[PDB]
Amino acid sequence: DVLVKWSEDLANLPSIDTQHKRLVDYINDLYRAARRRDMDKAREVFDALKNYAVEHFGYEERLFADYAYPEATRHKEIHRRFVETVLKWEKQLAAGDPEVVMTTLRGLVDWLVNHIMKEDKKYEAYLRERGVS
Repeated sequence: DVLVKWSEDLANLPSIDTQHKRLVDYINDLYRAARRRDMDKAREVFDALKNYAVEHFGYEERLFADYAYPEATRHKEIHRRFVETVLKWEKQLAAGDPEVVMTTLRGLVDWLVNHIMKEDKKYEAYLRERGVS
C-alpha cells in the first residue's frame, strides 16, 4: 500500500514540498503496481516517476540559477548522475518481474530520502532568506 510516508524530516520550502510529496506519491504508486504484480503498470509508473524527477530537478536547478546559489554546480551533477542511474535501472524492467521492481524501488527510496535530507536541505535556508517559497 504505502512504502514511504511523508514526514517533517522531508520538509523544505513549501513549493519544494509539493514536488517531493508528488515524488513520494509516484514511489507509492510503483509499490502498489509491484504488489499487484502488474508489470505493464509498473513500467508505466516508473516512466512517469523518472520524467517527473527530471522536471523537479530542473525546477531546483532554475532556483539555483535565478538565486545564484554557490553550490549550483555540484547539486546539478548529483541530479545528472541520478538521472543516468534511473535510466540504467529502467532497462531491467523490460524483462524484470515484480521482485525486480521491488529491488529498484528500495534503490529509488534510499536515494531520494538521502538526497532530500542531505543535499536538498542545504539550499533551504539560503533560499528562505532570499524570499523564496
